[PDB]
Amino acid sequence: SMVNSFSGYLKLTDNVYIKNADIVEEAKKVKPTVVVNAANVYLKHGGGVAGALNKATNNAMQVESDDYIATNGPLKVGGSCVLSGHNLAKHCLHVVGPNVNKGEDIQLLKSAYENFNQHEVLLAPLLSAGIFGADPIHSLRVCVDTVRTNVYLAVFDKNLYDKLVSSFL
Ligand SMILES: O=C(O)[C@@H]1CCC[C@@H]1c1cccc2[nH]ncc12
Repeated sequence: SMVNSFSGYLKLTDNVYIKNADIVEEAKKVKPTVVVNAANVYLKHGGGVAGALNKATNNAMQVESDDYIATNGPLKVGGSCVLSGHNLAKHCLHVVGPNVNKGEDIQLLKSAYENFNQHEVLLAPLLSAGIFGADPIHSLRVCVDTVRTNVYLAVFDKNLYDKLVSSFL
């Protein structure tokens, strides 16, 4: 009964909010209906956000994900799937942003964010940021220009959070 209890976010637009927070700790506190994972097409949750979310589930997310890939095959870059949220959320929306460190087309970042519009409210990281190699300022731009549903962005590093907020407007 205290689900989606987001607290302390700064409003960027009518529907995009941001906080300097650890997304795993935020998921455990606010009990969101949906937490977004920064996934790859094989749902191999090794590093960055995906490795942290999987570790918090004691590898249950990876076991479920490997079964999903055995049944369905890999996702597309820009695509997503809904799986269990385990101890983090009702659901995990695994979204595949382009990985610039693999030379993937940054133009697929808009298609990746469009997955968010299928959910009324989400706790999310910035897609294609961090270990995926895209400029986080650009990822925030594409997020605010694409997502229309209510998205709560968790940015771990205070210094990156300050750069994103300070430069947004
Ligand atoms: O080699 C990698 O980068 C990892 C290791 C496990 C397989 C995975 C992978 C293979 C091919 C394409 C990929 N795109 N995002 C991940 C990915």
